[PDB]
Amino acid sequence: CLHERQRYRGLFAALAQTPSEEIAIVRSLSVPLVKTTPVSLPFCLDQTVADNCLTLSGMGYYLGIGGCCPACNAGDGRFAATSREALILAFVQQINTIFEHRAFLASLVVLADRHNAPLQDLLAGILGQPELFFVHTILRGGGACDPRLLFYPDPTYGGHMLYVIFPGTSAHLHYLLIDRMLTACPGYRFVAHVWQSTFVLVVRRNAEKPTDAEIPTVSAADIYCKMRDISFDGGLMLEYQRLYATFDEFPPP
Amino acid sequence: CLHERQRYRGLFAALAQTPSEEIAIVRSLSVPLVKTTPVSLPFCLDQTVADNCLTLSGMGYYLGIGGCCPACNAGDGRFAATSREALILAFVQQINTIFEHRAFLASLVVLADRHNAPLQDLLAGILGQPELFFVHTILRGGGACDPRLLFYPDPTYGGHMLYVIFPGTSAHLHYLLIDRMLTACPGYRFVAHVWQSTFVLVVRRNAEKPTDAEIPTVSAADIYCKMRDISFDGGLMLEYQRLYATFDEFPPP
Amino acid sequence: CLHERQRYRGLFAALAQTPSEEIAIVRSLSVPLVKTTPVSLPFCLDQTVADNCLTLSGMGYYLGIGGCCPACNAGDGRTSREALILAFVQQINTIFEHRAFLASLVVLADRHNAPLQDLLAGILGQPELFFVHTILRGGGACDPRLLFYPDPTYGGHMLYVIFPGTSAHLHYLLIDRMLTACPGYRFVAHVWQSTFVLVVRRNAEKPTDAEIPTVSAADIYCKMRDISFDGGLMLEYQRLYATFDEFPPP
Amino acid sequence: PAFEGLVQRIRLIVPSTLRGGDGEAGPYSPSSLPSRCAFQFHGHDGSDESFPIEYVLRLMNDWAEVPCNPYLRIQNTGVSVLFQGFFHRPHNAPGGAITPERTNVILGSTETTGLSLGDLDTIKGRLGLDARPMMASMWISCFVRMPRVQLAFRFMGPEDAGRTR
Amino acid sequence: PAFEGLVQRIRLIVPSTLRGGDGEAGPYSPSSLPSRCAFQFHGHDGSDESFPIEYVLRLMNDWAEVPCNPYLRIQNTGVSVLFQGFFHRPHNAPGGAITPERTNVILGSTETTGLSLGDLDTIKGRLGLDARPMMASMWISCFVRMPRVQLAFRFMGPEDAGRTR
Ligand SMILES: [Zn+2]
Ligand SMILES: [Zn+2]
Ligand SMILES: [Zn+2]
Repeated sequence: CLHERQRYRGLFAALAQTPSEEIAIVRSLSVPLVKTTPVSLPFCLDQTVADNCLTLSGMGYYLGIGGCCPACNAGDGRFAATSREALILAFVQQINTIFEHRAFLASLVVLADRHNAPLQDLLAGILGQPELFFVHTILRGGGACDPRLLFYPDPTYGGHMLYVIFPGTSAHLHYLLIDRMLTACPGYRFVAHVWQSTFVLVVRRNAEKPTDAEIPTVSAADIYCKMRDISFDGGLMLEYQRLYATFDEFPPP
Repeated sequence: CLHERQRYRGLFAALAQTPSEEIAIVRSLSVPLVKTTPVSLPFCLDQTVADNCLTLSGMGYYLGIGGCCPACNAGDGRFAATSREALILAFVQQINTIFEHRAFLASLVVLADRHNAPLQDLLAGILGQPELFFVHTILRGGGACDPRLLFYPDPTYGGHMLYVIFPGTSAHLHYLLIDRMLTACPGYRFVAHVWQSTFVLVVRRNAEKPTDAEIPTVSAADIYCKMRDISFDGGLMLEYQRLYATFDEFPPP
Repeated sequence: CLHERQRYRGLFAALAQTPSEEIAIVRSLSVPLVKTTPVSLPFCLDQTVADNCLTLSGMGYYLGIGGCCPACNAGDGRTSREALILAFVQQINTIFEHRAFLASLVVLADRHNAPLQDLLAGILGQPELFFVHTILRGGGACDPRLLFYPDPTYGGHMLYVIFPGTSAHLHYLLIDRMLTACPGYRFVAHVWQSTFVLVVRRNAEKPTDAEIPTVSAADIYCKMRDISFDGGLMLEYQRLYATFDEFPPP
Repeated sequence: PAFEGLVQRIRLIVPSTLRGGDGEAGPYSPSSLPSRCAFQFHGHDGSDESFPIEYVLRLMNDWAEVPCNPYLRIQNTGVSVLFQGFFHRPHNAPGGAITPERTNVILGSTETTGLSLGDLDTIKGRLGLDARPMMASMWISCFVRMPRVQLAFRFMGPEDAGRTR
Repeated sequence: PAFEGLVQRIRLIVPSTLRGGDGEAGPYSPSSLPSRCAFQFHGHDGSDESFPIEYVLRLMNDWAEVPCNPYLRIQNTGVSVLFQGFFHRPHNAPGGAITPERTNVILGSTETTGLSLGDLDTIKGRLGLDARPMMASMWISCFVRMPRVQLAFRFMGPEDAGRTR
């Protein structure tokens, strides 16, 4: 490290005489020379520091500085109503907003019919893990990259783990989006993977963190009745049947 | 390394003719040049020699010479040293000093409600191992510093381990305090650790009960009734409930 | 070995010319320059040669040539299996000579609430312990204490010789007679709770013929019931058992 | 030849949010270097702050006139992130825990990491970044969200060209 | 040229609480060094005293005019701590202070430890302490309790100026 000391001693000495220029120069060193970092699937989001977005596409699996990647800078406005409390409010208000969060309920109906199980018990079991609904709510451009959701029994401890299916050949997860996903549900692990040329984000349990201390009670029977009263789109049901049939043989990462 | 010691040999020879100056020099070398020693948690207090204090804080986990450490040099007024006899006296007279041991009993009540169990048998079982009460008495400090205490079942052994919860972002264990803790409770091991950004001291059974068996018997029914007539502060009970809920998922070190 | 050969050739030749002086010189080399050898506990007495004594103390754990240990040289007064067998048989008449043994047995009977008749029968079944007791209770000794604890693996009762004080010097004659009198028993020195101890356990199965006469346990039991023991000794044995109740046998 | 001058300069270069600056190394001269941290910074929960590691390490190497390898150590501790600066590589601490294509690093409770100036220069050379003075300086962007501390070792560059002769 | 002079000087240097010395000092010449401890000190129950190891080892090297590596050994025997001073390695453990980050050491019944002068110099250099004569001497602070004996290798310094040239 002597060559560094040689070619830097003059510069450091000249900077010592004027601390103002030194502070200015060091503060001027805020231009990332490495914006894209290579990632390798399967990839767990726990290794994603804040200010990091995930661009999984045919052009590669890579992480990007949230400040320089274009799509992150061109957000969807001030959708900063992603507080844990507001998510709890949405979880409790599911009964009157059945028309939104349609993918969740349609996936539940499709799973209940595919496995010949009761829909009320399935609703109670999925509602016991509101973190999955929170993940669904965050990822909601409501069509704008509206991720699909599959529910499969969870090995080890757990009622049902979740598979967030990203439609298309690409998936860009915003850095704020990933941060809020990791913070709102801490005890659940997120692992990105690909199956049959379809990108997926697997959500499984990692500790007892259902927050039964602050978990609101929502009636599952009322949601069941409102679901039985509303007719779902045949396209969504057929798409969920196909997605379940394709992902029925998927090794969980 | 010979001739350095020879360049000290010349000095030793010149000094040998006058032993008085030699003894003076040797006695004058009493200022430790290494005051702070880095430690890494988990750390067992058995490795703490006398005249050694433990400073766990955001600025690091470090051990300090008890004689030079500033807070140690202030000594908190010394507070003398609880003799083993006086500790036994406190264990027996606990019934009449219910306020002096309020945190202990409040933790017991909170646990009794937490496991929907009776309080009298739990009190009798916890008092059967008075070393935890001894630790409570030793680390008791006037003012806020008055440490909190949680009780958890002990695996791989027969009884109940203790969690001394220190409030705040810093914890300084005095050398006299830890030394007297280790001497008064010989059969129990003390290990410092961190959980949910909170410093904790875990006290468990060690060395297969090398403890006096002549400990006197205290009636649990009388203390149970004295608890039944005294109403505890809701704030302390709620704090103990929160601490128990947070530490219910704590890997015992 | 060229240096040694050249520097010794002259002396060896000069001695070859006079064998008498050679024998004198060789026999004159009888002054050990290394008297103390360091040992480390746990230490088994089998590695102690006949002429080696053990001075386990705070100033070190060291073995010494039986010819040089000072107290050994003052061990002028101070024998084998024979007298030990005679004493074992006459135990009924010498309760005062063996008070520590029987008093420890009574205290042990109270510690485990077991019957004294069965304890007496079991302890007399292992006469090597009585032999060790007799050996260690020398003339003007410091009566080393004796505890009895059940023996795992091999079945019976092992012995804990408790040495009082902060030091323990085992005479070479004592060690030799202990190892010869009890061939099937292993002796291991150790320290527990700042107290030096000698553990005697069963070894090599049953390499101990039964040439020992039969001693009645009922008569000894009755004579013990008739003799009143001195207060404090029972409390001392209770304390020793309570302290050594948590001792991993080495 | 001012030991405290170096600490003051480093404190100036490091942002203000990183509370610290203590010596904890005792009197040390450019010739005699200590084995204790020359500077000690710390951040609280939510300290989404940046640390100029390359600048401080190169400055430490500059001030000292004896061959050395300045080194930084990062500890998630239990309640706050802790940065320590040693003049020579410590022992019992992971050396090169920053490998290329591994800019992101996470630290749980009581966990530690670090980096030496030699490893920093080698990684800078491997990436092929501009080795000219002040054309590529490493920055540690740290987000302390308890129980974890998430670090990103990103090479940031200048915005102009300045004076170059 | 004093066979007993070295042990007498060491006895002068060692505090009084460490009752011992004048023992196990096998016949030894300044040229011919023994494999037995030149001095043997011991302390009783409850002794909380310090031992100047560096001074004693440097004095041992002083008396001998042949290359050597003075060595100290500390053994808990269950009833008293014993310090022994060998002129050459007794084939025991190198030390506990060999790891600058493990200055504290505990010894149960029959346990042993030690340190050589080479290891002392290595730790002194690693810590970067002042190498001037009598500016940094290691001290063994020993606390003798009933089961265990707890020793601490602390580098203590002078309080004034040697008054030397
Ligand atoms: Zn982006
Ligand atoms: Zn302190
Ligand atoms: Zn002897």
